[PDB]
Amino acid sequence: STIGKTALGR
Amino acid sequence: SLKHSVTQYLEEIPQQVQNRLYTSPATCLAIYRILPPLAKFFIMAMVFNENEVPLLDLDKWVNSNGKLQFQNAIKSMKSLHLLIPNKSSGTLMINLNPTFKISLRNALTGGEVQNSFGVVVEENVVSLDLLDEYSANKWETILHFMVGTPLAKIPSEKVLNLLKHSKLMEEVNSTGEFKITNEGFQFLLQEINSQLWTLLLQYLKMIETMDLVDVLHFIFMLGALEVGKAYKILSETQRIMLQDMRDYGLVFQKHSIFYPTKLALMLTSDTIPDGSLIVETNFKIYSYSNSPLQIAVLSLFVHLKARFVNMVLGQITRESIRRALTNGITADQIIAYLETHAHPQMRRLAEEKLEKKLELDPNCKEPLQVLPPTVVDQIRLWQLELDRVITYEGSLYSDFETSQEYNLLSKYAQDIGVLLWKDDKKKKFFISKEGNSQVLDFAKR
Amino acid sequence: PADFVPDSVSGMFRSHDFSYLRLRPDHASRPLWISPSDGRIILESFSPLAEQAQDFLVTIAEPISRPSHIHEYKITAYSLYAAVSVGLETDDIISVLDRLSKVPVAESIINFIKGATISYGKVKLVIKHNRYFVETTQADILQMLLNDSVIGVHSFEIANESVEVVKKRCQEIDYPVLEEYDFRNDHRNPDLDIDLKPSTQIRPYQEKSLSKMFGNGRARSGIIVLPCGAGKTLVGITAACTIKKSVIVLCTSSVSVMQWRQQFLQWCTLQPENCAVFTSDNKEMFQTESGLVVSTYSMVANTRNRSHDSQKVMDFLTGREWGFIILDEVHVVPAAMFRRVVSTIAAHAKLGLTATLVREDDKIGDLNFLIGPKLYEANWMELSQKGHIANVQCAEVWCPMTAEFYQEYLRETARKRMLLYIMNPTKFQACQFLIQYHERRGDKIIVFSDNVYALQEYALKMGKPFIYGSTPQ
Amino acid sequence: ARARKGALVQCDPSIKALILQIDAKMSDIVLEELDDTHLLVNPSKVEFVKHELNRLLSKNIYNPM
Ligand SMILES: Nc1ncnc2c1ncn2[C@@H]1O[C@H](COP(=O)(O)OP(=O)(O)O)[C@@H](O)[C@H]1O
Ligand code: BEF
Repeated sequence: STIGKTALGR
Repeated sequence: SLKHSVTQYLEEIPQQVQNRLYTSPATCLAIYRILPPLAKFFIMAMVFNENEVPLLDLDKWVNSNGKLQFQNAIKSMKSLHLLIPNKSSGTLMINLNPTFKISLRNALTGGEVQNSFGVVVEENVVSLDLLDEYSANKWETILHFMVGTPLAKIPSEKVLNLLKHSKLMEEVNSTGEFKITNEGFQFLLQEINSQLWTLLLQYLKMIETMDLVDVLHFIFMLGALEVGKAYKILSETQRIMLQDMRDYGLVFQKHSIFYPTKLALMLTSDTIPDGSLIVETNFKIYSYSNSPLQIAVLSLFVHLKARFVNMVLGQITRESIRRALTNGITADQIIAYLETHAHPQMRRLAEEKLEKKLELDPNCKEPLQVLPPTVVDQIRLWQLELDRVITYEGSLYSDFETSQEYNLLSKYAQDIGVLLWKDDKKKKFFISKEGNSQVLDFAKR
Repeated sequence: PADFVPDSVSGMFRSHDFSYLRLRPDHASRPLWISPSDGRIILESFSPLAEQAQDFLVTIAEPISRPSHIHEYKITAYSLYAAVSVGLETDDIISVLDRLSKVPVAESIINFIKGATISYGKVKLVIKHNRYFVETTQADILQMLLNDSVIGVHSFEIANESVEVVKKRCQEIDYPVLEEYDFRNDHRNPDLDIDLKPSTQIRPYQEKSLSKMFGNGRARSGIIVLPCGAGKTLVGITAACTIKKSVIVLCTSSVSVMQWRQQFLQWCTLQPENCAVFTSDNKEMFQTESGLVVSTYSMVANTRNRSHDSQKVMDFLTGREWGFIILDEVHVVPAAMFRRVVSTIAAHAKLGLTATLVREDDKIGDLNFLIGPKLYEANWMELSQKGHIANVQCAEVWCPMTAEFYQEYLRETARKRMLLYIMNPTKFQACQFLIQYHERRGDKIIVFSDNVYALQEYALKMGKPFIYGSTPQ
Repeated sequence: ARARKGALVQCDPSIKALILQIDAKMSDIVLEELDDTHLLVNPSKVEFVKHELNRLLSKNIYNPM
């Protein structure tokens, strides 16, 4: 479950 | 945490009071049971011999493997001042407390005990019909009022005063209401034994000017008493204390004789399920519980939709989770409640899922999650939604004559942990309101 | 609810507390809880008698939600109207409901079942030489139907266009109509001898769906709901091959229409000579006595402008009295104009095949008087765990809108805001990463997009083929 | 050497833009822009911007009845 990880992007 | 909590309280008490606390064997027989197994082994050895035993002799008993346990046992035994270290003739001799020693000897060998365990009126009452009903209802009232569910008969001011004065159930006159807190849900998450010790421990700290030892002479003695029998009536402080204890569902009184209850014996030592619930991927809840306590606590973070005699069915929603979070209930506690109150069907299916995962690849051992991960993720995400906007109270510092001064003041704020943001280019920084005065004072000097 | 003390927590349940009734001694075995007010049914799928009820419940109650463990059904008028057709009377429903319920069935629920379960079985609509006769088996009905304000052994004619009125009228009045076909005794319509070749393997749920249709021996008109990819095509083929009469198929696409003919040829012994595909490309019709037509709604529901080539074919369809109609994707038949085909085309049996039976408007219920009740439904997870359909790990990626794009989203209106949040670069990156990751895994990917401008932009950026409405077949 | 009482708002681009829009409609909200993740806001408006922003975000969330 990937909640706390930083958001995706460039 | 049970023995840890009771032991921890007994350590902080000054030594001068511990010596007086061991005069009554009833208390000694209770404090003896809480120590680690090795501590009890050594204590029993020293009780019957009137001599002094060197510490090295105690060390010889323990095997090499169990050497670590010998450190905790001696530390815990010395903290309560039960074991007095006397050094003479070049040897660190070890002896047992004379008052503790005599009390234990009296308890085991049936010596004069000064009614430490009480007396018997030999007028028994029915345990199942009355004692179970009385304290279950009395304990039900305090928990119902704790959960916030409406209830007809509110408890007396004594426990109400205790509830508010504790971290449990924060209240505000401006709000005009009482609501549960982070520790509140934790308290409701604890077994009956610890649920009772929290209130009794808080009562111990609340009282002022009633001796501290007397309030312990009653609680520990109350454990010695056996349910379903009479005990005639003791210290003066133990009278009002007895009536005060009557409001927590510990002792039942017809109106000269008091009767301990199931919870009274539940204090000394330890000892489909009701409360088990099913959570689906549709965010539904089906609780196999018939008890207003469980229903009320479920209502903290569940939108109840209907009930039957055997079960209760509701739905998890954003409104309910937000309502619980606003009260200080952490999502980690919520999932703990769901996991520890999970239906056997969820456990069996989760085990099968793990078995299939290990069947294909036994290299990795995935954690056994009883309930679906989507619900946990959604609950945590809603917690993040509450944490989206971040705001601090403080001041912004600007218009610095010199970079040195800006770095000096900002670095000082960082050192004392009151700096929240800074920018070297603009020579600006923001510090919390808590550290404002310290930064101002440092600036002047 | 007499002399029943409320509980201190009863306030949280607003008139929904059902503790006024007591639990039966055999609660541990019985799997059903029944809501005396809302009609909801809670089913334990992990207890004995779970399977015996999972099919009985599907007949009398439409399913609301069927998660892993605890299923939730609900009894409504239409669900009962679906169960009343296949040889079911009030007594059987009440008996089983009581026998499966942990709690006694309340009087309110009994009242609801009694009201709607007695209507079935006294009016029959028959067709003869493209003429529709509302034939009734008793004389008393004349004083009801002929005296009805809307209408207009005894049998009387009725306008073909007016079928959609009387059938709905029959619902309001006591007796609703049933469309049953005794294809065994029908000799006037030329037969077509087609059968399933031995290589076929009729799966269990397909047999169950057909049994709910041919249970009595006369084909019932209705709807069959099976998950996507469950094999609804073979269900329709089997129905055509067992009725053994001229059949017409309506499908809402040109690619899909081509799919049906290839499937019909492959699974049964339908000779190619008797199959005619009426699409925008080719319009020739079979001249053999009995044959098959696979067409589309757009080519059959049109009213104003039909070409000369497409006018002869439509007359060919209308002139003959067909024996079976297969409405693929029947969730679109109750639309404003598509429903007209159900009236114009003459047929004694109507079947509906759709994985999803839902629409935004309230026209879904109109299917009852257009083609009949819902015969059978199938679970999705049940077929998934049995290997009949694939398992899918559904996911929802959160691509946070970049700062630059987001600012415009605030000011722009609703209609353009859509194009704005469909083309944010982060979505391009996520799609590109997933495509590369799954392609390395040897997977065949499909990228859907209702917006065509984004579809073309994505395709030309990634050098991949794309399809949209302007594409020749 | 100059102190200025206020509230330091830490947030992400999306929340930052919404606060700016609220500040444009009501001028007093934002006292100063610090960085792409920090804003200085008026103390009296902290309890209002926090409450108003949730109302705006409620449109993006589908609450079933
Ligand atoms: N009994 C069966 N034997 C073999 N293949 C089958 C069977 N039933 C269905 N299929 C296959 O399932 C797939 C989907 O069939 P289709 O009729 O298009 O499903 P639906 O119309 O329900 O979406 C096709 O590849 C078809 O050949
Ligand atoms: F994809 Be199928 F026609 F449900």
